[PDB]
Amino acid sequence: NQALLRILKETEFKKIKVLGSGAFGTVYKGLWIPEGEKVKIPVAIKELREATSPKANKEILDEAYVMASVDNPHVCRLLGICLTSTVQLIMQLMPFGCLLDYVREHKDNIGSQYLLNWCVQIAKGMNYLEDRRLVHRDLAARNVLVKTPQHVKITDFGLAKLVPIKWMALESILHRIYTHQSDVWSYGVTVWELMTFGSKPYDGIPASEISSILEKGERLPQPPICTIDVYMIMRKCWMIDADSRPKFRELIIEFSKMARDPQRYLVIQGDERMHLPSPTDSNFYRALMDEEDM
Ligand SMILES: Cc1cc2cc(n1)-c1cnn(C)c1OCCC[C@@H](C)CN1/C(=N/C2=O)Nc2ccc(CN3CCN(C)CC3)cc21
Repeated sequence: NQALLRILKETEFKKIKVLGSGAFGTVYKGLWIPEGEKVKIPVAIKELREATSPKANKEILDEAYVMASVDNPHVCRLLGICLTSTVQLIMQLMPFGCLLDYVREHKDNIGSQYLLNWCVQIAKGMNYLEDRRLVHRDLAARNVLVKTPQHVKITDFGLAKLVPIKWMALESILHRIYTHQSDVWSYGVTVWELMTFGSKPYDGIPASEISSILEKGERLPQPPICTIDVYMIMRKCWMIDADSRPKFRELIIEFSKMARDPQRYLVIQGDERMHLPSPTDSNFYRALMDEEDM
C-alpha cells in the first residue's frame, strides 16, 4: 500500500533546471542520489508553490499514497515525495516533454497513424482512471507526457484538494460536478488540441463567458484534418447530458478501429511521407527508454 510511495530526504535529490510550472506547482529536472551510491539518476520534481502545514501534509500523503498506486502504462505514477516547507513530489522524467508542445513543434511531420494511436493510448489511461474510480479533473494536451513518440502517458492527477474552464464539462463550470463523464468532455477537448496541432480552444473567448456559449449550443469547430467520423465522436463528448457522452472503453475501441486504417479518417497533407517507426526503430526506443509491458 505505502510500499509504492518513497519518502525522500532533501539531501538525496537536487533540482537543477526549471522545465515548466502549473497552477499549484513548478516542475524541475532533478537528480536522485541514493545513499552510499555514486550514481545520479534523472527525475522529475514538482515543488508546490504554496507552503503547507504539518497537518496539511497528512492530507497530501493521503492522495500521494493513491497517486503512487496507479499501475498503468499510459498513466504516470507518482514515485516519491519529500515533505519540505513546500512539498516536493518525485516522479519519472520525460525528456520529450508534453504532447501539446510536441504537436506544435512537429506539426509538419505528424501523420495520421501517430495521432490516432495517441488517442487510443490517452483513452486507455483514462479508462484506467475510471476503472480506478479516480476522476482526473485536469485532462488537457498540456498534461499528457511523451515518453517516446510512440508512447504517451497522462500526468498531473491530484488537484481537487487544491480552473481550466475551457476544458471542463458544462456541469463542472455550473455545479463543480466532476465525474468520469466530465473527464470525457475534457478528453474530447484534448483530442481537439491534438487534431488542430496545438491550437488554443475558444481562442479569444473569455473563460468567464464559455459556460454561456456552451449553453447556446456552440462547440469547438471541426479541425481541418478531421473527417466527420472523428468530429462526430468529439461532438458526442460535449453533449450536455453527461450520460450521453461516450465512455472511455468505447472511445478506446473506436479509435482503435480508426488506427487500423488511419488515412481514411484523418486527411493530412503529405500523410504518405510519414509512417510509424519500423519494428527495428520501435525496439530501439523500447530497449533504451521504454521497457515496460505496453
Ligand atoms: C511524471 C512527470 C514528468 C514531467 C512532468 C510532470 N510529470 C508534470 C506533473 N504535473 N504537471 C503539470 C506536469 O507537467 C509540467 C508541465 C510542462 C512539462 C511537460 C515540463 N517538461 C517535462 N516534464 C516532465 O518531465 N519534460 C520536459 C522536457 C522539455 C521541456 C521544454 N524545455 C524545457 C526548458 N524550457 C526552456 C522550455 C523548453 C519541458 C518538459
